[PDB]
Amino acid sequence: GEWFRDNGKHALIVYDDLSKQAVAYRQLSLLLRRPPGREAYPGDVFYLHSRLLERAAKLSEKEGSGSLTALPVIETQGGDVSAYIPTNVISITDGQIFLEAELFYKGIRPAINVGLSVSRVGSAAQVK
Amino acid sequence: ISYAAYLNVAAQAIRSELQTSVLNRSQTDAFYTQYKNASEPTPITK
Amino acid sequence: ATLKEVEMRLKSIKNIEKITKTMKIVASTRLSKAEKAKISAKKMDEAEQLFYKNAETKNLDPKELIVAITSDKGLCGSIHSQLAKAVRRHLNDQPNADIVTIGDKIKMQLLRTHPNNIKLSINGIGKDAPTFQESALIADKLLSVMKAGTYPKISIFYNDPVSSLSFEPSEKPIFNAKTIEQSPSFGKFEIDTDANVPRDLFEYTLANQMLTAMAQGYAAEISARRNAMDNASKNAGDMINRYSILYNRTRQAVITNELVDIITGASS
Repeated sequence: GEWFRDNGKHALIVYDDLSKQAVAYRQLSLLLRRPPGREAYPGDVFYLHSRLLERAAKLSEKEGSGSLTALPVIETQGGDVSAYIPTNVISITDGQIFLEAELFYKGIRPAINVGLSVSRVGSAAQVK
Repeated sequence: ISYAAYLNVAAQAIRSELQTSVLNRSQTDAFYTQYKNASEPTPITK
Repeated sequence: ATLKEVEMRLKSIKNIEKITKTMKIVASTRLSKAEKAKISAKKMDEAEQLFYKNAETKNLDPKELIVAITSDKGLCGSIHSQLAKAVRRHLNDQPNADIVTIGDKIKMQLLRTHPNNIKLSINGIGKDAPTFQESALIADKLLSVMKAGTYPKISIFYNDPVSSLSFEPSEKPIFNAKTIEQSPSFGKFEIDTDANVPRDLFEYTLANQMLTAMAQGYAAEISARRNAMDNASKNAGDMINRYSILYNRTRQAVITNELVDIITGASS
C-alpha cells in the first residue's frame, strides 16, 4: 500500500486480525528463547505495532500528497479493553470504533458504542 | 370557594410552641394539571 | 473477569443492599402512623356514614366521575398494578366517564389504556401521610375545574389494608346534592329547608371520603413497601455474597497469573 502513497495515489489498508499477529510474534520469540514480558508476550510487543501503524500517513505536497489509511483490527476477550495488547494498539491509533456484543443483538448494527468510540481527527477530514 | 375551604381556613387558625405530626398537616405540596385529548395545560400549584 | 469491574459491581450492589434495607426501616417505622391514621379515618368514616345509612341514600336511576387514589413513589409492590386494573375493569362497563388521577404512578396505566378519559391529575402527593387541607383542596378543584356537582355518580378508587401482608383494591360512592335530599329516609332527620344543608353536606363529604380513602390508601402502601423491600434486602443478599465469592475467585487468580509471568521470565 506504500507504493500508492509514494506515488500520489490513495491506499487504504485493513489489518485483520492484528491480535493474531502478536500471537504469532510471541511464538517466534518464545522459541528463540527471548525473555517474556507481560502475558508471555515479548518485551518489544508495543514496538511491533508502533513501527507498523506509523507507516500509514498522509504525505506532504512536496512529496505528492499521497496517503495511506490504516484500519487496524483488534480482538478483545470479555469486552476487556483494559487488556495488554488492546491498550497498546489503542494508544497508537488516532481513533477507535468499539463494537459491543450487547448492542449487536439488541438491534444496533453495526454495534458502535458512541461513548467509547472517538475520532481524534474529527471534522477535519469530514464532508462540510 | 368551597365549603371544605370555609373549614380549611379555620383549621389553619388552630395552629396557634408544643405543636408536634401537627406540623405535617399544617402544609402540603400540591400540583394539579388539566388534560386534553394525552395533552395537558400548564401545571399550577394549589 | 476484570480486575476492577467485579469490585465496583460489588459496590453498586453492596450499597444497594443497605439502601433497600434502610428504606425498609423507613417504611416499617412509618407503619406506626399508618396503623393509626387508618383507625382514626375509619372511626370518622363510621361517624360520617351513619347519616348516609339511616337516611338510606343511594344513587339515582351518562356521566360518572372516577377518582384514582395512589402515590407518585414506586418501590411499593403491585399496589399501582392491581388498583389500576380494578379501575380499568370497572371502566370497561361504562366507557362514558371522566377520570381524575391522584399520583403519577396511577396516571401511568391509565394513560396507556384510556388516555383521553383522564381530565385531571394531581402531582407530587404520595410521600407523607394525607391531610384534610390536602384533600379539601383536591375536592375544591374537583368541584371547580371539573364540576363534580354536574355528575350523577361519583366513585373513589383506593387501597384497603385487609391484612398487614396484603392489600385490597376497593371502591366507595359519593352522592351529590340532588341525590342526598331525594333520599328515601331523608325526611327522617329534621333539616331547615333554606340553609342549603344537602349542598354543604356533599362538598364536605367529598373532602373527607377522599382523606379516608387516602389514609387507608397510603397506609396499605407503607405496609406494602416494607414487604417489597424486605424481599429486596434478602435478594440483595444473594448478590453481595454471590459476587463476593466471584471477587475472590478473581483475586486469587490475579495474584497467581501476575506471579506466573514473573517466574516464567526469570528462568531465561
